[PDB]
Amino acid sequence: SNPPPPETSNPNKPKRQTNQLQYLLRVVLKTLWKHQFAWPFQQPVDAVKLNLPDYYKIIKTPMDMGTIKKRLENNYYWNAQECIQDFNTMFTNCYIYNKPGDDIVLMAEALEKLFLQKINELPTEE
Ligand SMILES: CN1C[C@H](CCn2c3c(c4ccccc42)C(=O)NCC3)CC1=O
Repeated sequence: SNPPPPETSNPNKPKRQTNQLQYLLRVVLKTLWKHQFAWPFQQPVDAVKLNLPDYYKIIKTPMDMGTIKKRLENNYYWNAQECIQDFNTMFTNCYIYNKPGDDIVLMAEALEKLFLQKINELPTEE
């Protein structure tokens, strides 16, 4: 079976709307989401349908862009570093779980290149 997804709603978690978080949605998430290699990353890994019974034995902090998109749209975060960490966890999980050089790793690398480019120009806090 699959685990429950990561949390995307929590009324007692303090949160904010900030210009850096707005950039993470409007620039970072949107750029990666529209990419031709986004599809395997647009929702939690479904280890049942994809026949990956060891996935959640190895990956203990799952993360995906569907979860990030919900967190950004629902104003889940306090700061941009929490969201940047989610993206980095997503990429790292893929490199940890998969065999080097597999298609999925090349896909992650292409998305990560764009991510790094956009994060390099994260705007100053207003
Ligand atoms: C973020 N995700 C979603 C992947 C699911 C299974 N899946 C695998 C590959 C792949 C390529 C395209 C689409 C799905 C693919 C692949 O190239 N090698 C084996 C596992 C595993 C992973 O970490």
